[PDB]
Amino acid sequence: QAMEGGPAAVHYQPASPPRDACVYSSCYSEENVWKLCEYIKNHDQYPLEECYAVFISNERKMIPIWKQQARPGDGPVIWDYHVVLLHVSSGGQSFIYDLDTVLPFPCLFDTYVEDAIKSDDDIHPQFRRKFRVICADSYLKNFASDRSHMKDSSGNWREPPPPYPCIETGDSKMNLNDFISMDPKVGWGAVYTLSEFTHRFGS
Repeated sequence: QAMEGGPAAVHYQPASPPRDACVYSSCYSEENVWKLCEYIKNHDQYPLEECYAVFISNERKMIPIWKQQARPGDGPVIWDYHVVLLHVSSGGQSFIYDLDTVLPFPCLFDTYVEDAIKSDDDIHPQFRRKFRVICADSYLKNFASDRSHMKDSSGNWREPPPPYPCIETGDSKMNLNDFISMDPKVGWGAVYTLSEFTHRFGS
């Protein structure tokens, strides 16, 4: 026997609609997460400041993520980058919202790290994950994408675009690379190693 602990956790009500009810485009997770933040903002359930956009990437833009819908099986999807929503409930328990995961939506933080992320120790160094964590309030206010990264030299779509106009701010129409970058001298929020990330938000 072992005590694994979270009263606020046990009766947790999701901040999102059911998985099938959410706005979703494959290979546009940065926008998928943005739309989850917009929903949470417009609904008066949770404060936006309890929520974070999490960009997962590295120097070489090759990060393995397990339990992905794209490749349903044992082995991982290798992304250039991936974005999920992290909700730290007032009690201090963390939940992951990943529309691309075969894990539950939402999923307990420790469970998502355990099955989807795993440890960076036994992983070839060039594949190791870094995490950029941005306040959902900050993400909604500052993120902009013209989707120019998703169209080839001929100007054709690599993947079909989301069915709504490009997200832009007063300040910029495209700053995606400042979120994809795991250079802490660049962009918004904080850049964390795997251990820093799991320690800060983990049970």
